[PDB]
Amino acid sequence: HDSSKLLWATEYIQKKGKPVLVNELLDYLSMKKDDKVIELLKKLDRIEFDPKKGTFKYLHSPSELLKLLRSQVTFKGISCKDLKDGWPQCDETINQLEEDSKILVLRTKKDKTPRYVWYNSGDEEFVKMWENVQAELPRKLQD
Amino acid sequence: DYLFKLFDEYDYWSLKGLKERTRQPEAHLKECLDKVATLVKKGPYAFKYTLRKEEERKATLGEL
Amino acid sequence: DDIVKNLLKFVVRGFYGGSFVLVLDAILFHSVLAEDDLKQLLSINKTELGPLIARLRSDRLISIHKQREYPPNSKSVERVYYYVKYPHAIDAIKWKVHQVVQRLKDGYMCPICLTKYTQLEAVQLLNFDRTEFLCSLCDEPLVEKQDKLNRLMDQIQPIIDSLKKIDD
Repeated sequence: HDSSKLLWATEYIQKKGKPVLVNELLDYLSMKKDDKVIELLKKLDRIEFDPKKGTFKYLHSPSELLKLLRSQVTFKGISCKDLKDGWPQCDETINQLEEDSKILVLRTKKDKTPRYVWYNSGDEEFVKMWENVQAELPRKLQD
Repeated sequence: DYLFKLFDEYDYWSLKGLKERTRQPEAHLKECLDKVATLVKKGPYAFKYTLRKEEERKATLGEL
Repeated sequence: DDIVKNLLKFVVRGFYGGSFVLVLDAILFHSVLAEDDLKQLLSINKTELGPLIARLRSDRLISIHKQREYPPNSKSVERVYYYVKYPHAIDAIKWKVHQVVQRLKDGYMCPICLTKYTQLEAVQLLNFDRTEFLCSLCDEPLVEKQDKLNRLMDQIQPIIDSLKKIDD
């Protein structure tokens, strides 16, 4: 049951609006002085561990999204909100990369105001002209 | 904090058992449990949450 | 297979939306997948993967081998092998582009009757008493692009040049 302490401490770091010493946390959070509370802060990406004494602080978006897609080259899907959390206010950058048609975005089939962003592995008249009717002998005649 | 002590006391429990204890709507109980506990929908214990310091968590709850 | 991948990306730009293009690129990243691998790889569901799979089946874009993994643990294993077939895709794209060009290369109607007439019907429908084209049964009055198709054809011309480069 070590998962809850990190969130009550971090949301407290948001409420206090300033970094809190591990001892100040352990006294305010009334815990035995321990490395695990710091280690959860060393583990958690929403909190910054400071090399000077104790200090714990709470915690380029288009480039970050492009790097995430490149790392994602093995992954065929990602979550929209998680990318936004990694790069705060990345939904707009994701939509812009979409409009550019590179990191392209996929408009929400659930709530039409939302949009998902996806990772890039990198008209019906036009489409039917590009498709029409779709055999082997005309292909050989084509070949 | 009390519900967590139940989770060490019981590896499996229900929103009904929790609502009976906490006298709160199961919907609220289901939200926080998603954070601490996870649900198993298969087996004899199906539809019951299983866990993954407790005193530190209780003091954190008291602070917040 | 870079040229084939570029032709597939051009086909994704021409045919359908971006999600299908991304699924094709994901298949391109990983060598072989069996029927469940896109679902693990993608955040889309299997039923919706099914509508997309039906759309791919409608065309010649890719190919499916249907194989069972024999080892008798329970019901064994339904593994499907999706491998792109280049010749069928080349033939279908050529037929579509040529048919599109033929369509680009390629009138009278009565309001109440909702009939339709042509030039030969014009010679028949002409009356000497008045000056007009009259309907046959109802005797009602008769009423009733290439450059724009040529510009859209400029988009078709880059694809044709890419196909020529892929051929040689």
